[PDB]
Amino acid sequence: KLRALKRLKVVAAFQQSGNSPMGMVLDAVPVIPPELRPMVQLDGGRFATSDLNDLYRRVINRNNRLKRLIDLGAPEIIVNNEKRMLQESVDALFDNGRRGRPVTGPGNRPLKSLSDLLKGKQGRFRQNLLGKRVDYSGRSVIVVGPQL
Amino acid sequence: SNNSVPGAPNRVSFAKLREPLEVPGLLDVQTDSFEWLIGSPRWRESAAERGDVNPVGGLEEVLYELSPIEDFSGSMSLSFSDPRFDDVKAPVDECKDKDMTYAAPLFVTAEFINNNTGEIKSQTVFMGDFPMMTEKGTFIINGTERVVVSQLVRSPGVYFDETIDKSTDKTLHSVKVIPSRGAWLEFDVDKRDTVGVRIDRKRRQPVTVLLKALGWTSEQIVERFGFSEIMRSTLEKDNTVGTDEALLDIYRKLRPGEPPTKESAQTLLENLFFKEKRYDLARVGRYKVNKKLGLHVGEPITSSTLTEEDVVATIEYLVRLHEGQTTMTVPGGVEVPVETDDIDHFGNRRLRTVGELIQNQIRVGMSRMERVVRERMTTQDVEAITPQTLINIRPVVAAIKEFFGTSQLSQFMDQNNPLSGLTHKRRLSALGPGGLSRERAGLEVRDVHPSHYGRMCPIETPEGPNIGLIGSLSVYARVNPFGFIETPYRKVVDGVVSDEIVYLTADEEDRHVVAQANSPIDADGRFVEPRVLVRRKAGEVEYVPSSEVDYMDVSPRQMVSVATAMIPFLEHDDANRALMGANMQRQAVPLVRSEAPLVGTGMELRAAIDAGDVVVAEESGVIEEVSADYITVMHDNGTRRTYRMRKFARSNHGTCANQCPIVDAGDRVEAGQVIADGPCTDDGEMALGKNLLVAIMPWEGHNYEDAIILSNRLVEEDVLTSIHIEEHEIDARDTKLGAEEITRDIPNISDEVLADLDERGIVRIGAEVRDGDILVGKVTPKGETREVRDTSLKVPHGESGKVIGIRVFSREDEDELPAGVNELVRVYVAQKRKISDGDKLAGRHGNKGVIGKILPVEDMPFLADGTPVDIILNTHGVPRRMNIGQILETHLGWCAHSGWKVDAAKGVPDWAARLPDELLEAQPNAIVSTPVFDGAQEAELQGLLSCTLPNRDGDVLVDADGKAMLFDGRSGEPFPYPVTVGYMYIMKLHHLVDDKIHARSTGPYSMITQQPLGGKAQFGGQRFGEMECWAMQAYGAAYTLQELLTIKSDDTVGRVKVYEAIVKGENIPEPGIPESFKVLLKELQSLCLNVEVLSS
Amino acid sequence: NFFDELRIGLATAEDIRQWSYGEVKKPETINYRTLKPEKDGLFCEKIFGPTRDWECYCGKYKRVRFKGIICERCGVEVTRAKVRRERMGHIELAAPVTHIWYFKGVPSRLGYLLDLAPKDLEKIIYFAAYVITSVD
Amino acid sequence: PGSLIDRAEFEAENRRVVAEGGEPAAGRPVLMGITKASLATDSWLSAASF
Amino acid sequence: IPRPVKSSFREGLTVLEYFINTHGARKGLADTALRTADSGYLTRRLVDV
Amino acid sequence: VLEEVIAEHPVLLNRAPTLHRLGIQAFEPMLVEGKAIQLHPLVCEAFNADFDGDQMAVHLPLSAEAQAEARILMLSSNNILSPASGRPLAMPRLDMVTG
DNA sequence: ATTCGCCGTGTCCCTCTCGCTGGCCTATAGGTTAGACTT
RNA sequence: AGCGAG
DNA sequence: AAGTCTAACCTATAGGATACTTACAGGGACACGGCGAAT
Ligand SMILES: [Zn+2]
Repeated sequence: KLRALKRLKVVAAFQQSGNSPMGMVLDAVPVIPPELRPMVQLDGGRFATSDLNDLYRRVINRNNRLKRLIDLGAPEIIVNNEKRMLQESVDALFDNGRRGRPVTGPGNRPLKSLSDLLKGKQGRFRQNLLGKRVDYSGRSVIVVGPQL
Repeated sequence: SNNSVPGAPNRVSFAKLREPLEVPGLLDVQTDSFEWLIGSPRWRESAAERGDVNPVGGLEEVLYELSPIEDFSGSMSLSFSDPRFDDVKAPVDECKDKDMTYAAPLFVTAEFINNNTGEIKSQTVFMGDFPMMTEKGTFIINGTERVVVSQLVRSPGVYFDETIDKSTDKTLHSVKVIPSRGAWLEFDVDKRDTVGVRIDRKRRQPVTVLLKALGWTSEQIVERFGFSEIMRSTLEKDNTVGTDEALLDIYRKLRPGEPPTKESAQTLLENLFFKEKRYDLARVGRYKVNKKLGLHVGEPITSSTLTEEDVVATIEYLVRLHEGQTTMTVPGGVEVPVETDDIDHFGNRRLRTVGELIQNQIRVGMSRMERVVRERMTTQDVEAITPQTLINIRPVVAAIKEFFGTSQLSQFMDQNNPLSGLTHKRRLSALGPGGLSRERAGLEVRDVHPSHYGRMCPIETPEGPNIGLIGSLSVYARVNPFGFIETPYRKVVDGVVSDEIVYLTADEEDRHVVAQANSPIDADGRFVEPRVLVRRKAGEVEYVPSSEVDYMDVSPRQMVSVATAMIPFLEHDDANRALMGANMQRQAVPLVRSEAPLVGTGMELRAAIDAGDVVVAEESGVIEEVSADYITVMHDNGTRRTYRMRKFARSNHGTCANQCPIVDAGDRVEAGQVIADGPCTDDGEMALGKNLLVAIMPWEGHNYEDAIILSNRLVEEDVLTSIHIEEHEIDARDTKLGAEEITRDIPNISDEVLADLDERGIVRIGAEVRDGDILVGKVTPKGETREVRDTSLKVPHGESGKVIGIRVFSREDEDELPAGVNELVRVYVAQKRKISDGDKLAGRHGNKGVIGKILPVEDMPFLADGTPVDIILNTHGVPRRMNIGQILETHLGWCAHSGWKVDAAKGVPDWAARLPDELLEAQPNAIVSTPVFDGAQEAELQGLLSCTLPNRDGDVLVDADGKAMLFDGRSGEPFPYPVTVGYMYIMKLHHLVDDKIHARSTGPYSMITQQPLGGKAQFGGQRFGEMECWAMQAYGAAYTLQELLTIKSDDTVGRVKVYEAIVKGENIPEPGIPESFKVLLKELQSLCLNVEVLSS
Repeated sequence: NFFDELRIGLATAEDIRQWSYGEVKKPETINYRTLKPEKDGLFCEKIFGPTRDWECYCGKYKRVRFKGIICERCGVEVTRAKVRRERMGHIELAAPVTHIWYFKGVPSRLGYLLDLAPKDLEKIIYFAAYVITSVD
Repeated sequence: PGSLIDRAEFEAENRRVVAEGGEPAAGRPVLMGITKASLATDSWLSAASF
Repeated sequence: IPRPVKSSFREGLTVLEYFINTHGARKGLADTALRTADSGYLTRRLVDV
Repeated sequence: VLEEVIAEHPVLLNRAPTLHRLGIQAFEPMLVEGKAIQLHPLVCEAFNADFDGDQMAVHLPLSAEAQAEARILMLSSNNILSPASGRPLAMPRLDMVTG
């Protein structure tokens, strides 16, 4: 009964509403615009991008290689391997660490993925929406002002 | 006493007991360990004194362990030997100036040998520029100064821990074997009588499989154990038969997916545990397990890896512990008690010092070296290779370069004092690589385990999120070669306290029975009181018969670090206030006088001398030439030496590092004498602050809730004033559009602003500069849209002062610079920052407070003869803070300032009976000392106060109670009741307001989100976080919140429009939609979540 | 400001290509020397927008009067520099891929919808076992 | 059956279903925890940010 | 600790008694440090409910 | 001119952590010499502040609606009672009690 | 052997805020691009 | 990585 | 000065032939799965 109730919730979510489940499997993946994905030189003119560029680049690399491979015509083993690579890379892109291994850039640091910008404190919600730095402001140490 | 320092001031002491051992070389923990790493001859001599059997340094160790490298074939081999160090390439000062890393080239004899035919190839290979510890124990990396903080870790070994399960209320004992870079392995005894074999943390296994895997037959197991019910139960219920079957099961479990085979199984087991390639529990670990199990006699240790006998010893010990035997007598080994070790205890928590840390880094670098060379031998043909070809330094040096920079222990040297520098050394950092972290650090690992007594500072720890994780070494503490922290002890042998200072570890100290440091020794080594306070094995404190005692502490204050040991009257301060005071003694800024404290302890001298600031006579001699720049001394035999002085050198935290000579041309200097003062020293003693005349009354509320009132005298006379030196640097680079060049030819600008610049375009030395002024003119190739725009280094907002000095580096001078940098300029601007209201002051008792108001000298309380009080403290902070030690401090300080004379009309007063001679009389301003835990008793202090010599006339300002009659300087009538006045030592803390204040009206904005930046280094705002937003919602203030989150910070169109409205005076427009919300929307959309908006 | 609803929901591939102003093909970010975004790269101006206000790749358009016009040789729409912050890209996958959240998040919504199990789904999607689409 | 629904809409649904075929759903009060109460809200922004 | 301390801060604690008092001081500080975070989280949950 | 354009222009004083509603209070600013925000001692208990190095933040409300909110809703003198239980917070404490 | 009811174990999201300081080797066709004269 | 306020 | 007119440079593609074959905390909570009575 309990399993039926849970699965009924999941399916009736689609059934009652007009949202069909076909949108769960992705044929095209969106690309967050560039300024939310910076690429800026700094210090001695050394360019310093973000981590999403690496993840997007990995997805693109896997995709181009897969397209070529299908076009040339290869045994099912290699095309399956490339599809698996694309899958795990899209997973890392959308959510790094959620599956497989955390894709770690140089220094064995898990690269920030699009999901990471939501979870925890450092995410968007708790850091830049529910509290923001403000102009026309200042601070200093305080002292007792008894003549006030 | 004598002080044993050829130039120390005759600071009298209240000490009622003698110190059998003078304080060690407080920087011993660093210098001795690093010299062990290097293998210096002095370390060799010390080892010969203390273990001549096995004298071998750290580098020799890592080389021997690595060597001989062998390929899989084994037809050729490689080896290393004889690590030698050359002289340092550049002197310490030179490297600090020109950014060079003070280091020595390292050379090693590499030997490549062919085994198939027999050949040798000997070479002297260059293994990098090994950084070298300076004389003061600080490394110099890239000019900067850094300190490697000693780390604390859990010693590799065997740990039997017992836990009570609530499911059935039963005690189960589990062992845990910690190797150094090995594989984990646990034995558990669960609810049932099943002995676990969890290997690599995998789903539990029975015991019989492992024993059979090791070749132990069922008959062998049964006959070796004919008593233990649990294990016969396990044998019957193991439901597995055959060593081959056991290996099959082990391989299947440990190697899922692999087709099992018996030879592979045995080889894999041996490789995983017994072969010395992946299981290398270090010499410390082997020592620990041998002691815990008593397998071997105290023979030299070379079989670091584990052994079958060892694991069977652990199994039998564990099962017998479950049975509950008192002691275990292992087969063919020394018997030892059956006890459960505790992780926090210092008998099992080792001090991994600088030597071991750099050794580990070298070991990993050399391991990667070994990997790459073993790879190389396959590609290269034999007979066509030379040790030069085999060795590629890139791993090793990288490790070193990656360790000193960018590490959790190569901490940036913090020196705004000498004490801060000293105490940064001798610091035990429980957190770091291979250690615990803040998230996993519970309350259990942070407490003060009763074994800390003498091996750590129970009082001195940070207050932030590090309480107990970062302690300091005790004064007398010493480090065993194994990394344990020894403490000295005096051995009493049947009521005769002897003089053999024997160093004990935690375990040995627990074995014996140790008495307190202060006890009634009857001038002959015997005790008076029948029973004395005494420590037992687990830290318990009791009374024990006097004849039983066999160990006594060397002296009280053995259980306090350098910092805490300088707090006079520490025996009256609650531990929290003492903790805070010991913390802030590391924060006091160095003033321009630095008067010696009027009341202190014995540590004011040694600390200073060990800090290394004061120039010390290398050899005894006669002074010849004295000058502010340098001192030249005639040595006793012909030769001479010149000591060059660092004047106005910047400190790592912006304070000045002046050194001032204190000798004249004719003086004879003895070896080890103090020749020149440091930043905070005064004739050798540590002078962190000033003796100020303090009253303890609440004065008109200005000293309300910890606030401190100051006399304007301290500003007029310049009692408190620091010289904060800053460092501003700019570099001209080469770009595609052209080459940057600093010069006076700035773009359109008035002639009023080039006055300061000299012909080079940089500010003339000595020219005052203020906010908005130009330091180094610079014009940046403008290219396509003058051929150059404006990019001159302007001093940041709020800064000012004189230009101390200008340093220049030019490509034409063939000087080292980053690629593309035509020139580099460093400008020093120094400000003589005065004392200002809002700044923090504090004593040596954590009696902190800001300067609420600096009254004029006239309208302050004054004594009978018109002496204004230089400071006032609130009275409602002494009692509840439980730090009345400061009150006794200021009482003794008044007694020291005025001078006293005990009248021996009828013998000597009884209260002064214990008082030593030379304290019955003392001239005014006679500096004294009250050691930490034995010192000026209350009765002695009262008696001292009862007879103080009149200052000028027949008038004793302070009565016997320590309280005087203060005349209100604001109104004139006397305060109707007395006031507690005295001389208290207080210091200026490095929290000055000029570095704190900040405002913003429109500054830089981030680019991912258009919110304002954050930080004083930029303009930045102030984070209106979430709790503030809850406050605003609670008030109901909606428009204020809206504009605090929309137009002030985020609405990209809103900011310019509201600024325009304010400037032109129109109404403030309506806020829009936060940009950061748009960014959230775009991110969600880029996450394939169709998040749409509509209002209809 | 006229807000009433945030009706989040599953985004079908049709919507993904509906948002996209172009399609990034190659993983090329910025030129080695001239420091300019490539064509059909992850930053290509034609896809997202001009990196400089009132300019285009070949640069023949610089005035503001002909705003809202896309060049010929390089095909960059002449708009504000800030429009890059909003215009969004997309990439066409050669083979379909599963959204990580719905597949792996516990409980697996995909598995519950399709009556399948978590480890089983991990096996099929990551190419470890086959599944029958249908049979007559 | 067993899904948590706020009291007001529960009563409204009971009243509505009583009309046009009476099958009045009979529920029972439940004591939720604070965190679950925060999550089981009618707005997904607050729950998302919580 | 069943000793217990018998010396007043005015009279001046001996060495072992100070070492004993240190346990209480340190545990109080650590408890405060952690309880502040626990209180903050509870406050956030209450505000959100 | 500054001394004139500041009169009757409230500013919000805040002290992190803002544990309760009283953490933020609007005060009329008056010019002071030195470098430290002078704080009326009575409000200390509201802020939980003790002058031992505490730092506090000043925010400026701009819009006429915001300035009205500062003057009426959040002014210091309009908030003498704790929202918790009505116990006054801006009452003589510590030194004043002894006096 | 399946049903249903219990236990049992494994894998995962959360525990205050606000400041400050420092730190390989070519070969070739086609695309692309530098410089210069001019009316 | 270190530190200040609670 | 853009509009030609002239003269380079630079880079995606491609091409060369001993041999070499398996890397490198803790806590609460829920969901996926042991152990036992019943049909
Ligand atoms: Zn164009």
